[PDB]
Amino acid sequence: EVQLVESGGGLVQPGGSLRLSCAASGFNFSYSSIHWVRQAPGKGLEWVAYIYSSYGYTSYADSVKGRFTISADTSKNTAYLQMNSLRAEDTAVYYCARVYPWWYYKYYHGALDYWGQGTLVTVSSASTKGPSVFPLAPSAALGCLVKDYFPEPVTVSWNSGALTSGVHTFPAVLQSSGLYSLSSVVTVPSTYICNVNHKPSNTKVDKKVEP
Amino acid sequence: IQMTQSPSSLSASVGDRVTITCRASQSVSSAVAWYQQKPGKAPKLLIYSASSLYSGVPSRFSGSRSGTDFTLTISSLQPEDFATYYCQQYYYPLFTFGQGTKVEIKRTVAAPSVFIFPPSDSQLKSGTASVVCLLNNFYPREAKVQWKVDNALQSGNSQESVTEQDSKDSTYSLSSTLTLSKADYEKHKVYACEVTHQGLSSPVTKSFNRG
Amino acid sequence: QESGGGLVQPGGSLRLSCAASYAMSWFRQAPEREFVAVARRSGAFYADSVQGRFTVSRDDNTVYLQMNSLKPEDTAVYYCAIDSDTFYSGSYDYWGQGTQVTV
Amino acid sequence: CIVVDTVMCPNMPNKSVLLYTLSFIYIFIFVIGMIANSVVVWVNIQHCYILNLAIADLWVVLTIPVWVVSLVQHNQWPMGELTCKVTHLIFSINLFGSIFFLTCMSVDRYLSITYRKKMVRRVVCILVWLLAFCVSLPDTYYLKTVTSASNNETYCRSFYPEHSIKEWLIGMELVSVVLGFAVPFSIIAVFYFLLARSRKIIFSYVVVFLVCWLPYHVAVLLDIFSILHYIPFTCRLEHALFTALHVTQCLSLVHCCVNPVLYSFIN
Amino acid sequence: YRCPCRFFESHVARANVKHLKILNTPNCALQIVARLKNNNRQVCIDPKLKWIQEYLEKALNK
Ligand SMILES: Cc1cc2cccnc2c(N2CCC[N@@H+](Cc3csc(N4CCC(O)CC4)n3)CC2)c1OCCCC(=O)O
Ligand SMILES: CC(C)CCC[C@@H](C)[C@H]1CC[C@H]2[C@@H]3CC=C4C[C@@H](O)CC[C@]4(C)[C@H]3CC[C@]12C
Repeated sequence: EVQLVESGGGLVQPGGSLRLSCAASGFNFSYSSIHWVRQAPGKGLEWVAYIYSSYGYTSYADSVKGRFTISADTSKNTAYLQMNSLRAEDTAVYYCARVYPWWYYKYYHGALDYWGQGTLVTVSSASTKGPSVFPLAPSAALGCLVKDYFPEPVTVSWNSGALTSGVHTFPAVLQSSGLYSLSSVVTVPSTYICNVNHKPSNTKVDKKVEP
Repeated sequence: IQMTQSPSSLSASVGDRVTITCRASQSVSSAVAWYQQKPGKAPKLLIYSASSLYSGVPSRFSGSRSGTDFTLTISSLQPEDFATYYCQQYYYPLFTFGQGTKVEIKRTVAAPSVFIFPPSDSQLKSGTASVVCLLNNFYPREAKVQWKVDNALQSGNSQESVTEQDSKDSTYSLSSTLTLSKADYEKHKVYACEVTHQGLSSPVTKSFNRG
Repeated sequence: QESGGGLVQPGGSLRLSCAASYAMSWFRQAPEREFVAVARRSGAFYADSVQGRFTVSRDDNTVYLQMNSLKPEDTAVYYCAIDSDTFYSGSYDYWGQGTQVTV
Repeated sequence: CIVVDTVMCPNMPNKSVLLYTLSFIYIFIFVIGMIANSVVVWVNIQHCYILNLAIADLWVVLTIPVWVVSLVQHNQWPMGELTCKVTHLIFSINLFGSIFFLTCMSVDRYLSITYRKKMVRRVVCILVWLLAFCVSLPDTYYLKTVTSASNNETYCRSFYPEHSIKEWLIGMELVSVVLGFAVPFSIIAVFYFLLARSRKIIFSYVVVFLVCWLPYHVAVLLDIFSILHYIPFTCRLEHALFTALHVTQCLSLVHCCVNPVLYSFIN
Repeated sequence: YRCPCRFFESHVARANVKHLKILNTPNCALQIVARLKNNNRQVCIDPKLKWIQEYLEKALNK
């Protein structure tokens, strides 16, 4: 029944701003504080800030003080994190988690009971672009190199989904130019094509690999 | 506070007791919580306070305190217990998490299969050269791939991307890509990729020459 | 320096050891150097061939391989190696002399 | 099953008005006490009961600035806990001592009329000083500044062992009431009544003491009764106790200013 | 710093408590107050009790 659904995550230019929402529904929003937790793309969890829904007590992390500002609206049952002067390092998946601050003699309850499926917030000064498939002919293993594409993701299938053994699709990586890239390889004992589907650019470029 | 969490990662087999340890930089009065994040999903709560078990989790997990030295323990590791475990304190106003500890399946050592691919014909006309070295089906993850041009080490232009443990084999695969300007790839003759792994008596070198 | 070995009937057992002169690895050499075991600071990983036959341990400095459950395929000189990499990359700068072992 | 109720205590905006109001009366008390007790001490130095009473009252008044500074910030302590423990020590030592020196004067004045005597009197005075010091020590020992994890606001309260908290609160409360009001007032009242056998100044001494220190102890007793949940809880009751505690604290500190005029100047 | 509760009751029984009240205050966050049927007295509960937090967090989430 409980739910903390987020919204407002998308591409953003450096130095811009973005406002996020967390529509709590199913518990006493008056009694519970709300926290924001951000996990970079492939790194450990990091803590952003919390807010007391009713008494309006708020604290911010050392890396967001002076740029972020968390507020809440009990009548609306939502909590807003408004981010200003967003940087490149702010790319992450943001979760909002409920807490019931019970009173213990020395401390307060602070275990994040419930989390909501985060929302990606990309902060990049790039532009939409299509992939550039390049073949890796056997010198048996062969693969296609999908280079200089944006935005994520890219889906790669071999021989129109005909190969389902030995096919590797490595995670995408971000280079200096700011565009993403990934390589997909398949091993076969001594016609192979690598279908691609970059929907964010409505692109479908196929290729054939042979020496 | 800096809640140092060690070890970096563990290799454990099913039915084997596991123990992840946390250590606070300053005294926290039994205010520590443990989370479990399976890949691509919101974290989960296991044990709050310092040893109290959150409702719904299995009895296997355990917690303990000794001054400022907390620990977690899976009495009988199960197939679905392979994830990343985080350590979180909530004594001071600023909460902090742990670096994370990954639980990896155990498997007999295997040696990598090393291949080197020359740049494709079309990619050459673009203006850049990309050469990819593939280490296929090797365990454990710890490995190293080096690039040699004319018997000279290259650094700063190599970008690696290792997949996750394969379901069938639990063998990681690595892909190292070297990108050069066509004004550079055309001024050298011999290129080579060197793989060093525990299950290898001597480094494996795969080389090729232009033409 | 590796100490141990000898002649043993199939189904027997032996203890192999080598002392200082990190992680330590045990390598075969069938009269093709092969990787048979390795032990780190604190688990241990065994080659598929000897999964259950042998067992490694690291006294703290000597490393003991309980080369147990002999079969008529293990005839080879066994070498101690030291991982020069603190992260266990797989670099073995120092190579031991080994001890002749046969069944 | 157990029915679970829910209660909220919204913030009350009357706090700022009342605290800022009392922060001015405290300054009035501070200035008057200085200009009165300073003269008494100068006169005596140039009967050491009045000297002892003047010294104790002057040291209590000196701590008024610290209290008002912490008050304007809504009972917030910015200074280090060393100042907190020290300030709570000079205040509690000299507040007890001044009350005791009234009882000793009550008996001593009666003693001379009914009857190395100065040596005995000095021994009693030093004994009173040490007794006050010993009584104050426990509370100051358990005092340390704190910072809550929600308000992010620093307070200076007293931490007691968790396994035994009721014991210390009730024990320290009972010590203050039964050793600061019940016993000193009884001795003072009985001896002055016997001496009654001008006759208006005697009644003046006793009534001033009672008025200054009676409502304050009634307020503290009501607070402690609410802690033990004898009186049911409700938000309006909390505000009344807040207001009553601060108002009566002001009406008590007027003691440090009425002492010298009443005991040394009217004569 | 003054809030409704100063100390808990770490030794209480489920069959004894007949009424629980949750207090939310600007000073001491959430707190629990219980009415014991045997003594008919108001006491302050300690959240360390397992059944206490289970029951309370079930009530609030409803
Ligand atoms: C301005 C002020 C006036 C007070 C008047 C009377 C009592 N206290 C006052 C006080 N505080 C109250 C706290 C407990 N009190 C403990 C204490 C030691 S001696 C004592 N007497 C008890 C009665 C007995 O007859 C003689 C001895 N009581 C320390 C001082 C004051 O300061 C404001 C507190 C701000 C903050 O809380 O930050
Ligand atoms: C500075 C703090 C920490 C120490 C406590 C100081 C105050 C509370 C007390 C400690 C004991 C007291 C002294 C004890 C004895 C005498 C002798 C008497 O004939 C005049 C007052 C005089 C001189 C007192 C002055 C006040 C005094 C100094």
